[PDB]
Amino acid sequence: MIKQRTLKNIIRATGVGLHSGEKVYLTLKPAPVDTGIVFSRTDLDPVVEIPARAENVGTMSTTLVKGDVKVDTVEHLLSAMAGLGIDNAYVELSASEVPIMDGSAGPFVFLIQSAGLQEQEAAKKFIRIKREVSVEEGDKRAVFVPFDGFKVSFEIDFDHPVFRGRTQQASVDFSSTSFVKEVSRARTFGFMRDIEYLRSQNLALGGSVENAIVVDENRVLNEDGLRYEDEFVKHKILDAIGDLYLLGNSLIGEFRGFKSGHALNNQLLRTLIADKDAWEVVTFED
Ligand SMILES: NCC(=O)Nc1cccc(OC(F)(F)F)c1
Ligand SMILES: [Zn+2]
Repeated sequence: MIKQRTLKNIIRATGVGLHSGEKVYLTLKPAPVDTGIVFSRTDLDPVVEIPARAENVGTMSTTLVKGDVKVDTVEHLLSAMAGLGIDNAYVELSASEVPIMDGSAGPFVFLIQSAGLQEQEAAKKFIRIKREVSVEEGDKRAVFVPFDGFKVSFEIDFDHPVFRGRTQQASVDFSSTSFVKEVSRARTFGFMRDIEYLRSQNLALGGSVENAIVVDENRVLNEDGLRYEDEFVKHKILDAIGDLYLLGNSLIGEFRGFKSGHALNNQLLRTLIADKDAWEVVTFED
């Protein structure tokens, strides 16, 4: 059977919160079969657990919420879990946000590969898209289509000159393309306009050229930090893989994003969940 996977060892990392700009302690731990990914606040008393599920989502990022308790910036760590096939894990945090690390899934990939993968004696569950499901918000669209595999496409025509008056497009089919090699290390674009406004309000205190490609009114300030061609759209694909993992299982299907973001992604998850004839849970015997 294709088996569930968890981590082989506990790993401890530290970084800084995107919003607080202060130290956060990150601990990844093995977890039992059918746990999913579960976030816990070990700075709180008693410790508060929030499963990484679509119905626990409460802007420019994905936030999990249970009452007055939150975990911000879950999408890059969930992308790494999805891209390495981790079904089951505990994520312990000393604060209300995942550390930003270098702004990609890369550091989480490295931590998981370093901890090692442990096979579990239970069949891995997949969510198979059986029919098309789409959501729209003005000119924005997000779509699930049936596909024998896992494929993530993204397109945006954005009217800032960094983009040269051209639509940015990328497609990744994970049967041919490596998540680790071709997606995991993509950083997002941070517009000075937006960052300066947040910092004036004592927000986004952790953001910098260390964790984003910083762009002014016209252009990229440090091209030396660029890792990929079409890096902005590769980051949107990284983001979407993380958001899709809130379904709780690996997807058998195709995602198509048209100027979509965290908000329209989560609306697509909720529309899929409601349309119960559009998906099924399947296992494989190799
Ligand atoms: N998925 C959304 C995302 O990756 N956002 C993000 C990443 C790094 C830095 C940052 O903040 C800032 F630097 F841009 F301000 C915001
Ligand atoms: Zn992101």
